[PDB]
Amino acid sequence: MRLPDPYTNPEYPGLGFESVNLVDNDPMIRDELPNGKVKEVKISAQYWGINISYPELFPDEYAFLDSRLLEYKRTGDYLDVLLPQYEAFRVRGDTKSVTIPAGQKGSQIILNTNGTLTGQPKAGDLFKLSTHPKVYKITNFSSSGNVWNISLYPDLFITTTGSEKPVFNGILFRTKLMNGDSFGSTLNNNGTYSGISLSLRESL
Amino acid sequence: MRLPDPYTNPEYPGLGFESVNLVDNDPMIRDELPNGKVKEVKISAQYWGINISYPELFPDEYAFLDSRLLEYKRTGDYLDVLLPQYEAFRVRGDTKSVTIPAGQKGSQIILNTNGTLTGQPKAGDLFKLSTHPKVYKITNFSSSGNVWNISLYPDLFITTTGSEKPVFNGILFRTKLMNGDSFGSTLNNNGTYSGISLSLRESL
Amino acid sequence: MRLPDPYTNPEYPGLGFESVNLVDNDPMIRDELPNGKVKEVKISAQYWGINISYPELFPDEYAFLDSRLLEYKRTGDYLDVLLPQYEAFRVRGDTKSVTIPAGQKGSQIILNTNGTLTGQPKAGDLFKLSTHPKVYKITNFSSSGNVWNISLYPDLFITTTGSEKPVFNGILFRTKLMNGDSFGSTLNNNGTYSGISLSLRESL
Amino acid sequence: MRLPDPYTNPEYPGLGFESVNLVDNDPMIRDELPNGKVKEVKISAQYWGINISYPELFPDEYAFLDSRLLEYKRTGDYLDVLLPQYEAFRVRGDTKSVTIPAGQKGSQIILNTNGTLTGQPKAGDLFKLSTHPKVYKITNFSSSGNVWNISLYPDLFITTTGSEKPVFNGILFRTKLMNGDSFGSTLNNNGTYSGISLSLRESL
Amino acid sequence: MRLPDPYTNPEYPGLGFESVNLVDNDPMIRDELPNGKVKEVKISAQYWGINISYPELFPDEYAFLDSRLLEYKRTGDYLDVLLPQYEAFRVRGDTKSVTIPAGQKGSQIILNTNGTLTGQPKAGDLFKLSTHPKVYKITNFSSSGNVWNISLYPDLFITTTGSEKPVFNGILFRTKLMNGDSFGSTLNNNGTYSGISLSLRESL
Amino acid sequence: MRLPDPYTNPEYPGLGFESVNLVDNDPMIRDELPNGKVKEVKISAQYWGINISYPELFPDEYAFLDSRLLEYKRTGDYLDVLLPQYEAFRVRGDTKSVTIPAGQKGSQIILNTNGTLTGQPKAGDLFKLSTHPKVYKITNFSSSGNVWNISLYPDLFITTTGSEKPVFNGILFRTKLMNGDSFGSTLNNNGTYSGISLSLRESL
Amino acid sequence: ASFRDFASNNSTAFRDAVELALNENGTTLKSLGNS
Amino acid sequence: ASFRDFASNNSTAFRDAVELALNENGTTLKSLGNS
Amino acid sequence: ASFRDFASNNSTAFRDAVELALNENGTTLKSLGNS
Amino acid sequence: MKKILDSAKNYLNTHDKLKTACLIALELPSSSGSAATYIYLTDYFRDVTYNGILYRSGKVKSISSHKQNRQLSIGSLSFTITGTAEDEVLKLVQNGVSFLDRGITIHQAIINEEGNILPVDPDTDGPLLFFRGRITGGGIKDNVNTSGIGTSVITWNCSNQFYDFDRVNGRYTDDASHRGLEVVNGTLQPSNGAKRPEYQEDYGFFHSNKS
Amino acid sequence: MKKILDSAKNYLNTHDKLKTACLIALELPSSSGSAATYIYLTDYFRDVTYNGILYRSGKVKSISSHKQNRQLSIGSLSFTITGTAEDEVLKLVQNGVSFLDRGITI
Amino acid sequence: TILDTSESVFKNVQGILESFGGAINNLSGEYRITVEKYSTNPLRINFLDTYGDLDLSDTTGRNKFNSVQASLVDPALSWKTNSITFYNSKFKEQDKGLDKKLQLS
Repeated sequence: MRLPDPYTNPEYPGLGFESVNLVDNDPMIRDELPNGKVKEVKISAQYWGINISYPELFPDEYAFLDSRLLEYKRTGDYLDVLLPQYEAFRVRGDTKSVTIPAGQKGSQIILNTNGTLTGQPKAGDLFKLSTHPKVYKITNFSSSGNVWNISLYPDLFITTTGSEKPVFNGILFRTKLMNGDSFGSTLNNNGTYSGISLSLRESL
Repeated sequence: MRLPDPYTNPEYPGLGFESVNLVDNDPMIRDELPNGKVKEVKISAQYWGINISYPELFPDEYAFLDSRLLEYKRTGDYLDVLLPQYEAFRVRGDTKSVTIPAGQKGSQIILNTNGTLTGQPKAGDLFKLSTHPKVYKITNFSSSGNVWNISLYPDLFITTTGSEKPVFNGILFRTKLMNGDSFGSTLNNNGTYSGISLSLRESL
Repeated sequence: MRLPDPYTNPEYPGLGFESVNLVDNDPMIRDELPNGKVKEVKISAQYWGINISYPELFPDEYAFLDSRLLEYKRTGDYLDVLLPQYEAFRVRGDTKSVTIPAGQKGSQIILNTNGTLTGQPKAGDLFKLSTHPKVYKITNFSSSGNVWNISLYPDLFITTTGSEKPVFNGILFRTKLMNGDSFGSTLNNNGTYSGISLSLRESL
Repeated sequence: MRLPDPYTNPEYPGLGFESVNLVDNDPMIRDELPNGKVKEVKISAQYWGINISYPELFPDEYAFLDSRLLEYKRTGDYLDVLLPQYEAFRVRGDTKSVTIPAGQKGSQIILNTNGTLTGQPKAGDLFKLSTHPKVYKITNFSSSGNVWNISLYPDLFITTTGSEKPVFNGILFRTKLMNGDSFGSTLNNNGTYSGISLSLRESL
Repeated sequence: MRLPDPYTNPEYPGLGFESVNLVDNDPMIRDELPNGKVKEVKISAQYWGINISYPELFPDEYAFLDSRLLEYKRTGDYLDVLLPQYEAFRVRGDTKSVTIPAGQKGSQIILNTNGTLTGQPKAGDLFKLSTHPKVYKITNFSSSGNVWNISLYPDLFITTTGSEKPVFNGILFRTKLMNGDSFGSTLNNNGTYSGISLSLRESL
Repeated sequence: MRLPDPYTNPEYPGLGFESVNLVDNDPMIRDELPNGKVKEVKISAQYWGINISYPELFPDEYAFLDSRLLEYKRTGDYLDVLLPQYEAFRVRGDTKSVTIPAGQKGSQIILNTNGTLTGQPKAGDLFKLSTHPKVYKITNFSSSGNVWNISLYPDLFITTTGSEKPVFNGILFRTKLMNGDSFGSTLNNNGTYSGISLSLRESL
Repeated sequence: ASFRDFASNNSTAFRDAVELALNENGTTLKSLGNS
Repeated sequence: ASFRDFASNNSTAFRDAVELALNENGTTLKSLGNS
Repeated sequence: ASFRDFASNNSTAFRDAVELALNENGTTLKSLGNS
Repeated sequence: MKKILDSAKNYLNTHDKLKTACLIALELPSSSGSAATYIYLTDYFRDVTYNGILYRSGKVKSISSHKQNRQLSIGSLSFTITGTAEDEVLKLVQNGVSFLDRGITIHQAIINEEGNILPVDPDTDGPLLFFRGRITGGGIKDNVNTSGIGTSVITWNCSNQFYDFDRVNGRYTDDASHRGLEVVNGTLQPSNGAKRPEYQEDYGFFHSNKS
Repeated sequence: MKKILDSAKNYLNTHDKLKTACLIALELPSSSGSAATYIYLTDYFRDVTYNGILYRSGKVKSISSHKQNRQLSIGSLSFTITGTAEDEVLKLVQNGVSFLDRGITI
Repeated sequence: TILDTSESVFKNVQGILESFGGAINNLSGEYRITVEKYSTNPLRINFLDTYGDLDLSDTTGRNKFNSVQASLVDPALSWKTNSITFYNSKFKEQDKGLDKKLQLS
């Protein structure tokens, strides 16, 4: 399920994201030895945290947004969040004729584009596999012919089976709405709803 | 009993919500798995919470208000409130001749108007069964002629027994006060009671 | 002993109550079951809390007020506090020919006025018995002939013996000054005393 | 010893209280009974607390002040202060020929001026016995010719032995510093010591 | 690896420290003796701490920056930074022909330029040995012809082996991030990432 | 080692003390009995606490100050702090022909000036012995011929051996820099260093 | 301090916490009824 | 953590709190002097 | 309250704090292995 | 399963705000065993009349929790009086007075809309019993703060009949114990210490020492 | 009842600010039993001379509370030295040294 | 007395005491032996001389008895055990006739 944004629903301009906050949550156990050497240990997973802020909402905008959020809380679905700043179209073509060799469980994807894709991905972009909902950021990219060497920040959450297909454009965050236990919005005497905030967390 | 408001007592326009906060309170056993998956189990019952803020109240209006509140505290019954933003009379007609077939549990509900009601209840509006005092919130609507399919955010607390009648207008929340233990009112030199507010909470 | 107010002492206009705070203190044990039903338990008594604020005080006004407060703390008496907003004279006549049937221990006074009292008390007014110092607020009043049905917020602190006489006008709060353990007032270089506050509690 | 002030050292007008806070400190075993009655027992002795705030002090004035304070800290004696707001010389005459009959305990006191004093000590003024260093506060006064009946807020700490002489003028509080442990003074670029303040406390 | 900055990537002038805080972190076993003497023992190693604050970053500059930071977090190596205030090239020449005699421990160091270097390193400048990654700070300088006597604030972590070469220019701190666990970036409606800051910390 | 001040180094006017804070630290165990008598116990020593604040610092001023502070932290010396407000020259002459009788361990120095010193010390000035680094304040001074009776706030930290020589002018505080464990200064984009504070403590 | 009153209000927890460290080895507090 | 030092400064309170839950039944800690 | 869980996470400290008040007199907790 | 009247089962299920009062009735510690005086007290804000007994208010402050396991143990309860009454203080701190075997009964009463006691217990048609036992202990805790508010709490300790677990009640085979011998003026005369008054002239265990 | 001089009974009643110092005298842990060396220490800010013995300062930090019941028990006391003296550290951590029966008077 | 020297010194001292009262005290430097006694000139403490705190605790249960039974090795017999048992009529008139026995040896 997609969170309402002024792409799908421009008739409600108040539903735009006044300010997004992409939080990097990678819990680690960091210990500082007296000999000046700082040591880290990583066990848990990394999850992208998204915080959405909203302006004053008119009754119709709030009605639409609240209906969507209640539909989410009813069906227990997953809110999809689209960040416009990450929607630069660089890689274009078909992602079905590209092959990813299997057995890749590290933090690096080696894929043979088979000359079917034009353009090259840029570092810091958003990358995602077609069979897993986790979202990756490209930290480095080296192309030697048709084989690409894409480096990802989160260690690969799945081991490639050879059937996965890279996804570069149209990437959505399969988030789950936090702070929904006590979710409310105050209605002022002037008819507009205020104090609406969405603390979302990537529940892959 | 009924909480006084300009609809019941028009002679006191000082009564009436300066701002109402309709919060959603669904307790949940949320657990953040190490693999990134978020698992939440719903066990405790959900309850709407109403935070009412009053404007400058003159001495007679506050006398009426606190007289009613102290009668509430004395006889110990429940305190009904009528949110006015949800009082858009979008469904005309008399709902006695509307039958809800028995044996229905969950969010979905099916009711047959038998060609009596005029008006379509859009998403975001309130809904309440005749017998049970719980107040739901319509999230999606779909009708095939006379039969109406309504999806409610909180699951039906009680399974329909075939006699419950829909209540699309004049919905009252059966609430309980949460500020009773220490409830003070300040009188200014201007002659008005300032900062009167209520933290209500739906019971059952 | 009466707290100095600009009724008895108008020559000291700084002794007026800049803002009063009638606090409803009724401690209760409130427990919220997971099934959405909120349950309360009441054991302790309800006591009216009065908070008085003062403006800058000239030396003579402060001298008078401090002499009265020190007299209170010396004799260990009970400060009487008069609220002007509760001094509307509705019931007039003799309260000695009115009879209150005995054995009334609930939260309701049934009295036969014997036609000796003119007017009728209004809901939200202040009511008090002649043999007990506790102050009651009328939450409801129904008159059927000469017998009156007065409903009070605090449950009757005494069981009527048949000799009590209702008191409607001239009602004072038999308060005891709290925060007297550390009571002080700073004298500024301009000669006026500032920072004087009386936190009073109804010590029946 | 004597705390320096413009009366003792007129050459230093910077000395002198910018604001003095005369707090009342009577510890009490207060208990709030479940029936609404408040019971308080006085056991610990009462003591006046004096909070003195100084204006901008020039270097020489602060040198004199902290020299005197450090002499206090060195020799370890008590530090007397004279509040100037209570220095209204309302009683002329010499009090040596004034006898206080022995065997008097409690707030009340009876003293015979033998036709010597001129002037009536009004309520709110200070009072102190010649022998004991405690400082009382007159709360009510009543005289029948030469004999004076004075009521004091703190009960007489010691029973009169028939030789104690009244002291209606030049009353000094036998106090002890409470800021000694960490007492710092800041020097500005303007050349003045700012924010010098004392938290005194009457001993015995 | 190298932290991006306008020197390495001039096309991104948004990179570059708006304000850098170079803190000194020497843990010590300080003990305050009762006689007034303060005794402190140095045991734990000292480490420079760098707090970098960035100005308004445009989306492409932040993409480059967080791509580099995520590559850091991925490959797990150290993150070198170059403070520009200490980049005053006060010593010309090539330092390969500069010998540091072996067997030197402590703050003092003796190095022979053999008539190669031009320029005097004044106190307060940085210093770093070729082999060890620790960064020192020159506190005093004294030269007798070609031989230079330099005193460094942190004692030489490793004793000179006769091959270490001085590095008076282009000194990089081998640091580790301390904000990695929860690192969020907010995007404004103006189109810039605001309040990007780093809390670095030198490792070893 | 002397802390840089605009006496020795006037070319760096930013090194002046914008505001000093001479803190009197004499820890005591103070107990207040219920009978109103406050009792103190002194065991530990008294140490003068000095807090220095600085304005914005140019690169050269900060370079000089930081070089001096790092030299201090390197050699482990004692910072000497000079307070201009305590540099009034009253006693002039030779302090070598003056004799101090031995065995004086109280809080009072009796010295025979032998007529070799002109002028007289004033109360509140700074006094120090030549064989101990602790700094004393003169709380009282009585001269009877050539023998002086100087009274000091801190009890004599040493027992006079008869060889000590009083020092009245040119007195420095043998301080040790506290808060040096985490010592830093932020450099703003305009080139000036800000946020520099020296919390010094008298480590005799 | 005022810790005595508290501990006196949570005695069973103290007993259990004690018996949980004695069971590490073969000791247990139920062996006092004999004596 | 630093709880050990504290408990070592309040040992008698721990002893009493323990002996207060053993007296619920007939057990008491004064039966260790025999052994 | 939630004090039980905590105490169950610091049991050895409780044991030591107990045995430190019994050693005041001649009692000690190592005399339970017999029984 | 302590059976409850079906009438009370409706009130306890329909009403949410329950007004409950605990009626305490403790025996006065007296120097001698003569007579049996009772102090009747309540936790309610007003006095409550039960079986014609006026349980006066204003003294009791709090009551502890009664816990019972499946292992035999003393059932301890602790109710606290205000401690500033100065009429309850003297009873506790009186000299030469013993309360070794003084009982206490505590009822759990529910008040109706009209202010009466809702009948719950079927046998009595009245309120339930919270605790009935013996008074074993006591104390007062004065706390005089030199600045602020002080507090004083009188706490009475209660338990069942097995409070003294180190108690050996048995008829030891001896004349001195069987007849309760005690020196009165100059002879060992039998007293009321014997378990029965007819044991005073029983010489059965006279020669048990040399047997 | 440990009797106190009537002269001290006046000072302890009239003066409020009392300056108290605890003079510690512990025997040095020595490898052998030969001789008897004593370290004299005090809690006061200046050295205190008692019976010609100079109790040097600057080492002792705190002393515990001495409690005695009516049941026989070991009377435990705990006094702490600074631990950064580096001359008291070596005496405690020295190898082959025993202090099984070394006394202390305070 | 017989002191079985195979016992510990601590337990032997603890057993010598409690036979005549006694409390070895190490306060104020020396070892002081104090026994229970009555005095006509005790030290007078008023509550105003204290620090304000006060805890009263009377555990009449588990500590108050109406009769005593003791035993001893009596050389009148062949060093066998003899039992001393007597009651008190006043202490049983108090306490409402409860039977509580103190056991001693």
